[PDB]
Amino acid sequence: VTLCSPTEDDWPGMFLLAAASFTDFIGPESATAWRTLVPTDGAVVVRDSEVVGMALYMDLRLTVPGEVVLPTAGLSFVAVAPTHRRRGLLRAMCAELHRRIADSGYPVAALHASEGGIYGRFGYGPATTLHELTVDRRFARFHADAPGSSVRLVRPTEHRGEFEAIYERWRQQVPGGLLRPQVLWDELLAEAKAAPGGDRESFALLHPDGYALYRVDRTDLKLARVSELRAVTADAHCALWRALIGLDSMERISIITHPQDPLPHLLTDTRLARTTWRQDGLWLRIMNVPAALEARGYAHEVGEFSTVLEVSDGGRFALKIGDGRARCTPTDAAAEIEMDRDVLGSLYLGAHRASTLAAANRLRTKDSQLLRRLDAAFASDVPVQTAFEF
Amino acid sequence: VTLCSPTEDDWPGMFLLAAASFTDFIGPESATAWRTLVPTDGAVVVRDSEVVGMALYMDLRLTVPGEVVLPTAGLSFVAVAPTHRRRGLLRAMCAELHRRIADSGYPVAALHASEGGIYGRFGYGPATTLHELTVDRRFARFHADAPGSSVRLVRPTEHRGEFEAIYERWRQQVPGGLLRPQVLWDELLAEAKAAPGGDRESFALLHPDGYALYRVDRTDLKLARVSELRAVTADAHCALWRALIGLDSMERISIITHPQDPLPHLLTDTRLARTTWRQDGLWLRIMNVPAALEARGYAHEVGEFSTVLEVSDGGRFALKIGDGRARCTPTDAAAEIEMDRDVLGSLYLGAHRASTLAAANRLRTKDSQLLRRLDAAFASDVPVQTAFEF
Amino acid sequence: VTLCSPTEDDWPGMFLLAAASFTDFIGPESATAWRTLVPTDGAVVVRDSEVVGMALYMDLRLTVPGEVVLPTAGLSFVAVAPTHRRRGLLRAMCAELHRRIADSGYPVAALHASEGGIYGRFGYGPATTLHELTVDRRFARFHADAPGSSVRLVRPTEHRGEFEAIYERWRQQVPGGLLRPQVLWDELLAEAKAAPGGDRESFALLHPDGYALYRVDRTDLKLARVSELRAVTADAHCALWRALIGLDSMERISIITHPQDPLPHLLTDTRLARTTWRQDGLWLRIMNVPAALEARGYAHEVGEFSTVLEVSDGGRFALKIGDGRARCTPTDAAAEIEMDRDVLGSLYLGAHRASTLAAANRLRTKDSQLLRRLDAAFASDVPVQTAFEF
Amino acid sequence: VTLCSPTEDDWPGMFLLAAASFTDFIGPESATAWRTLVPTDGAVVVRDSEVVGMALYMDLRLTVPGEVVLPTAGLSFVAVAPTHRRRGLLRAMCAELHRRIADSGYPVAALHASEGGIYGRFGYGPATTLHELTVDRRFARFHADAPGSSVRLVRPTEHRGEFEAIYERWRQQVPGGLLRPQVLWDELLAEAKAAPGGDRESFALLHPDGYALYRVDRTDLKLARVSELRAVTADAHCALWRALIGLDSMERISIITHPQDPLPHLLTDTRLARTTWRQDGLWLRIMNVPAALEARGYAHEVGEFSTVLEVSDGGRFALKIGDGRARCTPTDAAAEIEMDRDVLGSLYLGAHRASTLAAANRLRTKDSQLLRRLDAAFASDVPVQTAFEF
Amino acid sequence: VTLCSPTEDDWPGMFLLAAASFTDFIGPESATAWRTLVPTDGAVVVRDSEVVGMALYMDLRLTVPGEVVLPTAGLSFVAVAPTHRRRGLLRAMCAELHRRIADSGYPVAALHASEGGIYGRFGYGPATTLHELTVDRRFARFHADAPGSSVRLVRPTEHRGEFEAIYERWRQQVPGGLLRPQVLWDELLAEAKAAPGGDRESFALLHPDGYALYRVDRTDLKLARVSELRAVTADAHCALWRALIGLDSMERISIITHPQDPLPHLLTDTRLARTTWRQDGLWLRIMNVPAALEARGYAHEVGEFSTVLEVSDGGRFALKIGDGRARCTPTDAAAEIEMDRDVLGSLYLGAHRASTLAAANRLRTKDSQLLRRLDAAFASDVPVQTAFEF
Ligand SMILES: Fc1cccc(N/N=C/c2ccc(Cl)cc2)c1
Ligand SMILES: Fc1cccc(N/N=C/c2ccc(Cl)cc2)c1
Ligand SMILES: Fc1cccc(N/N=C/c2ccc(Cl)cc2)c1
Ligand SMILES: Fc1cccc(N/N=C/c2ccc(Cl)cc2)c1
Ligand SMILES: Fc1cccc(N/N=C/c2ccc(Cl)cc2)c1
Repeated sequence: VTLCSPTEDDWPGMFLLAAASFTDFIGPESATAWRTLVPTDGAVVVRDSEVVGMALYMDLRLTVPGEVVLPTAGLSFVAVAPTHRRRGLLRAMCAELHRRIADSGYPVAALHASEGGIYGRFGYGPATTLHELTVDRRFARFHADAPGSSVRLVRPTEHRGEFEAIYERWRQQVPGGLLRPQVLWDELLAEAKAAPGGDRESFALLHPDGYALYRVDRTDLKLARVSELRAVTADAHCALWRALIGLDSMERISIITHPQDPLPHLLTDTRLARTTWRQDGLWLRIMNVPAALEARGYAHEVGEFSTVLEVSDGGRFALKIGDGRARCTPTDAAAEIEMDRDVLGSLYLGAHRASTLAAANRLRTKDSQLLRRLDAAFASDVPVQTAFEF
Repeated sequence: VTLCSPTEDDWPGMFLLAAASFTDFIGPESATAWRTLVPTDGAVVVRDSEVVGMALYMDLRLTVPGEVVLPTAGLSFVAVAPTHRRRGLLRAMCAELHRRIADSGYPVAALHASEGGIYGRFGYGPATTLHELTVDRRFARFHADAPGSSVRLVRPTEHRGEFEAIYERWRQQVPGGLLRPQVLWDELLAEAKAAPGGDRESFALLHPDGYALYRVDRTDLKLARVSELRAVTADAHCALWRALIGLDSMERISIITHPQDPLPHLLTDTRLARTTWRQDGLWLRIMNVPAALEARGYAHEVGEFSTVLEVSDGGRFALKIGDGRARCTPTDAAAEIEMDRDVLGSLYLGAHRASTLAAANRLRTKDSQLLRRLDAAFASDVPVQTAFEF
Repeated sequence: VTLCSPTEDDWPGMFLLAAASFTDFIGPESATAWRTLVPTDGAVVVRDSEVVGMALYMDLRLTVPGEVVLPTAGLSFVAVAPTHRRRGLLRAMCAELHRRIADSGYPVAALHASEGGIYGRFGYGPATTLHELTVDRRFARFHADAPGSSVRLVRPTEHRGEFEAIYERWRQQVPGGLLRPQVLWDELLAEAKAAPGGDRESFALLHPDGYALYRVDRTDLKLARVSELRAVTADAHCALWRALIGLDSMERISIITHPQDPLPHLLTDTRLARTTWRQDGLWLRIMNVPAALEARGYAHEVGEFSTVLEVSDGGRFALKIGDGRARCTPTDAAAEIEMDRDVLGSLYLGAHRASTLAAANRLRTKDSQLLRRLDAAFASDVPVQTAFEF
Repeated sequence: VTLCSPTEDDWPGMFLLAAASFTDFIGPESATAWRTLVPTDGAVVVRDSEVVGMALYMDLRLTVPGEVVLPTAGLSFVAVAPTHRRRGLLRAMCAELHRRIADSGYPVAALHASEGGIYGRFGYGPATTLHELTVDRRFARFHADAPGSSVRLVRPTEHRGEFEAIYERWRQQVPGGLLRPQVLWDELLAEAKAAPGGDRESFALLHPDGYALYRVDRTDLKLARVSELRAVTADAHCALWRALIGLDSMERISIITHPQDPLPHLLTDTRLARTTWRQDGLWLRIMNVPAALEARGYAHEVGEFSTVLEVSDGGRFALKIGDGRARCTPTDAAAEIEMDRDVLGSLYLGAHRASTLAAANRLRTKDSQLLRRLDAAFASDVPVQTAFEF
Repeated sequence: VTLCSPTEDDWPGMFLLAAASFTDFIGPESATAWRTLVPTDGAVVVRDSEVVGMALYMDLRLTVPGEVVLPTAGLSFVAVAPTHRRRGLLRAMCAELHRRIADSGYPVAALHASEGGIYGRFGYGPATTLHELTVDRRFARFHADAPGSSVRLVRPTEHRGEFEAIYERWRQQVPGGLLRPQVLWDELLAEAKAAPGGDRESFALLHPDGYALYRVDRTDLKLARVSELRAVTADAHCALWRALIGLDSMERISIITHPQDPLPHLLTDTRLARTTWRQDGLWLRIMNVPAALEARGYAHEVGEFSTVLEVSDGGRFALKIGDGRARCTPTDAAAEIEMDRDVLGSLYLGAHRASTLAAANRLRTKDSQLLRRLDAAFASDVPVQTAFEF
């Protein structure tokens, strides 16, 4: 077995392994669109002859707290043949790509995890939380205090520009926001079309400062699934939910959102917005600890403090945080905080509290005051969301 | 119809309405135990003759942030006869009890809500969050970093003192903690016994600094239900979960816990701790805004700030927060923050962020800096939990 | 094998066959109560030694159209041992009991059928229709036109006399009404008590002119099952349904009622009263055609007409109907209407239209005018209901 | 918002609202076929610009008791945008169409209801009853008395003329019968073809005097669904059911039929024809009370009687019924019967008994004899059925 | 009704009856491929005009114990119109085909049974056993002793020759093996392609001495269905299962195999290979008892013995078995063993033990030693499998 950058002659074998490995395989045509986001030397294959291993990264732009956009290496299309399990092919491919990603100058790498138990050992920590809400809309009444017709029912393919403009503003402002390039808008509006023996037609609700794409479930005809809701203002978010609660032929609206979604609070009965499902969203590997920690903004509310952070096999740093900025410098001084790289990725967008990871002993300190200060500093003012799966 | 304090001759009619209104009716004997927690003039009945309305409060002790214990009026046994719906009996009973609770000097009232849509209009806001985790324990492996035999499998009825001592420490420290009096320990250890055609026998796992009570589900014989886990140290919490993952005849362990429960982080696969259910726990009505706001501790990390808070039909106050303390004084100055009483109850233990209620417009301010400061000040260092249903 | 009246020494063997044959076996004690309704020579057993066959009838009083009460032989406790199937024991027992019932002077016999395919060949026709309604009471609003507190939530065991008085009036007026004797009231109010690992406690709703007994389902705790609703006036029927829709802790009320139950029409949305189940109720065998046909009242609206009815192996009769009365005399004149005895039982209480049985060719005539006249004459002004299972 | 007759430029916006409002949207092509049944000025739209409201009626021919065919306005394609709920758009569209329908000279309007709670307030009463029977055909044996090869298994597209001739006879004779025009036969035989990832191929059973179209369920491969069975004679109805019980690879045959369907009576076990579902079918609004009441035949069996009927905000009439005919004349005399327009629609085809609506107080009289006379007069000799959904 | 060989003008009517009779109808095109396996005079139709009955046989080659290949008449496409049940059409068609099959010189006929109760009376006995195993592959670990990359994940359409070569070796050696002709390979690799709204794409696992075709289930996306696994060596069978347990995105692998499949024994936990389903596979009718009994090999382990076998209405034979060969000669001597033809078919491939059929009295002897000798002689060294459905 040998690991190397694939040739144009290797892609047919990679599409075969993809088809066999991913039930949601977008297909060779759709796969060729995403491929435009893979840089030269962004892919590795293992050959036995035939492709038994593959992995690649895409050039992404990720918004982190303080509205800072980081170049981000998005790992995807990671697959080992069922014939070559337990031969260390994933370890070899991840090591080679991480070397390339580091050398290329990416401060962070990211992925969506097929299973929860794989990526921790390679330094990835779950950094966003997906939260399905199901609304029994038959009972939903808006609170007297709820804002709000500004919303239009439209065909998605006829309003691409308005969606792109809204999404662009949304992402420049929401931790977890990813730049969505033209090819991914092409793929999005193609999935909006009804499929024979497949998904039903998608509709859009369009506000000047928000949109929702939804479709009726293929099997449950009383369930509407919101595939995407992007609102830049509270007014837009409320107006869009008023329109969705107005789908009078539906019993239930389901959406995959984030834990801080205000929808429950718009209703007289908060319990009507049931949390039916929760899962890790985006995973982060901090490739360069000082660059990552210096790049993001921190809470202005916490006062200036200094400490020494050790990342296991990742460096030891003098960390000074004040005025919502951090300085992270090399030091041999005694560490006051110790954690694995994955734990740092989990703190980085503010989705997990340092005191919660401390309680599990994923994060060790002898100063409870230092823990409270970390919790407060790494908190995100704007709640962290999940842009789109890759 | 007339509203008045019940006589000993009214309780038989109240037990009848209870039996008809609550499927989980503890029964007259168990009801007589809880009754020892109802003060003189703690109960109202509506008579037509027969009892068609009832409501009472219990004398409770609730822990709020900064380990402060407030006398708390716990509303319970609230029932209107199915024959007397839509006649304003709940409004009349709640008004009479609130008058008594206020006059008696309780700064806060609390309840568990049979439905999510009733209690908001009477000034109650959901203040804690219940979070069911289900662990597929067949796959659960502890992380290298997880602490840890210190734990003993014991019969609950033979270790009441150790449970009472652990629970007492736990509650003096956890926002949401309630003093559990002797009669409620009597009722707890009676529900620990197996019932003919009912619940199976309960076992306990006992650590010096923690316990878990669990029982196999009556129908699903591969499901263990943890009725209660109280751990005062992280070591205890980990040691108890090691023992529960050691129930090798079970497929699944389920527990009703809080959103900050560190269990997911103790495992190599965080996803094995699935969130199967989420709901409002304790509801709070702030009876006296200045007394409540001055009583709790605030985050030391936020710097001193001053604002003017208006509660709708509940006063306007000069609110100064610094050194983790608040001063709340009467003022006629322009309000910078406005909200209904229920919203204040929802912020009070730190389970809901002011910026999330602001996004739903349940909380109005024109200062984004003031919002960030409120979020940070009302945050609880120790995560808010739910002691026990009443 | 021999067929004979059982001895007191045969009843232990009959209780064994009962226990093995009927999963709902009331038990020997409850069986001894019903036994007080079996006349001397009301029972047959088949012995091989051991009881392998049994059948009995009870002395009942059945209300038929025109508020006429007929002495009725109620067949019950009919069982053949699983060891003696396909040996003609049911045919032999039914023949012997029918001989006794005829000789004793009963104009009609009745039963509830364990299966739909057995009793037709012995001359029994399904004569009432059970109709389960399930109400999603969360959506139920009463119509502006609906009548209507007159209703009290009460303990069943404390209001036996009021229930007995209401039921007695109800039955003297409703085709299908049965006299309920004291022993069956004893058994009814014993099933009202909660059972360990069994049914939950029963409540009653009591109006001067109606009652409902209901209990929450043992498994579905959001379902209330109405075991019995007897209303003598429309006001009572509406008032009782207002109270049942007021069970605010329930999602669904289910009742076994009749097809003409006005409940759907009391609601703004008739569709909320879903028909979840339909089945044959009481079966009738007309033992004496002339006595049965002369005993019941007929519709005053149909004008006087005469015809010749032949029952297959049951006689031929000159049938004259006018002024809501019939004269049925022996004749050898050509038959204008022909049908089997079971078909007559199915027409007798007015639950099945002659034109519907004609369409299936269970009833043969060459006169369409005669068919319309039969339909109209045998119609019941008061809708036919089902009193209680025996 | 403005209400007006749509332009050819408004139909694209109407198809969008249709697609979003009706999951069963036939599609623009199929929608263009039905459109040939909409008269000039048969449609209204509400514009904000974009279509947010629409409603139309089709020119139909409805058979009522006495084989009388009424011109009927069939409301369909009624939709309000989810963005414009609770703005009175349905009330405004229904008022405008009713004005047009009345002025145009239609004595009655009709619809199929998406929900049971909408159309009562606009004067529509449910007038037919859908009744699903499911037969476990493995146990089904025909009764000795059942009639009856006359039936051929055929391809539907090769026998359109025979189906059209049978349906035409059926409808000229069955209350609820609708003329089915050529475009609806085009649409019917297009739904008979198998769809990729959709419905399976349809077969027909053809008798000289009846047909059945059936198809195996897409998911349950042991269930046959009869989409349509039209039989003009009892022989045809029996012969077709013999053939359907002969589908030996099926466990269950399901059909949507009417409550008087004789199928149960053709079997030795009536219980094998289970009622699995019941719902309102066609709804009627009597546009002109005297014209409607004079147009239908009445039962010859009831003797001549006279009364005064008041319809709430719909007139008061001297109503004389005799010789199966009615005369309905204006009067200011005291009303003996009072009811809302919807109630009249529910009585009109004979599916609901006046005494049942009286019991719910939807229909008020102080004469019980008058009630019995109404019940008997409005009864339909031929049972009321449901032709096809529009 | 008349029975005769179909004309080219009868096949359209046969495709109609096929479509109506078989939900799995391959379709006219696929049906035309299989048709190439039907000899001249291999088909009968019954005409009323229209086809109401059909049946045909295909020329097959069946492997029986001792690696002997018998010409085999494979009955298929057997259908009676639902309009012509209970008229003896199946009896008439089976009698005509059996006459032709016998005259043509086939020693055995075979079929797959749509139901278990039809074919016994026509002399067919179930001769193979289908056994579904479902593996929870998340827990599956191979035993230290298990053999074993030799296996390649490949596209089925690119490796037809290798599959054909492996299948050919497999079938020349496995009792139940059928020659698979080119047209059936054409049909197999066409079902390997993904279908719109139908089955997902098929993958293959290819070893020098084995293959598996599998596809993910259309509904359960965590279930892989192995459509076919053919392994000529134990190494191949183990290597293929190692690869299938390596489908890490699946929870469950299901396969239809035989009762002696060694898979359970390859795992440390035999219980992980759950038997979820069992059914009769191939049915045999011995057309010529002496030819069939002399053709197969017998166990060398049993010593030479002689007996007299009577088949009910099928002959009496002197049966001598020794050196794994049988001589079967006509005799009028007293029968020592008696059985129906179907029972012989059930013994013939060694799937059913003579002592088990004796215990049910399907096989009568007064010699227990003779029974043990039959059991041992008819046993198959190589376990009997099921090639493919026809
Ligand atoms: F050839 C390439 C290059 C990059 C990514 C891919 N795969 N596409 C990724 C992806 C992941 C999840 C979804 Cl929902 C949809 C798409 C293929
Ligand atoms: F008479 C009284 C006085 C106070 C409370 C009560 N009811 N008990 C409350 C309660 C609530 C929930 C549970 Cl799980 C268990 C118990 C009855
Ligand atoms: F010994 C006897 C004499 C008469 C009837 C019986 N059985 N009781 C009948 C019965 C039938 C149905 C129900 Cl729900 C409840 C009870 C036993
Ligand atoms: F443009 C128009 C004009 C008239 C009716 C329609 N919609 N078609 C009605 C309809 C209703 C139910 C079914 Cl199953 C099938 C079809 C569209
Ligand atoms: F015209 C003919 C001639 C012979 C057989 C057939 N039918 N094909 C048989 C068959 C049986 C089962 C399956 Cl899975 C697949 C196919 C049609």
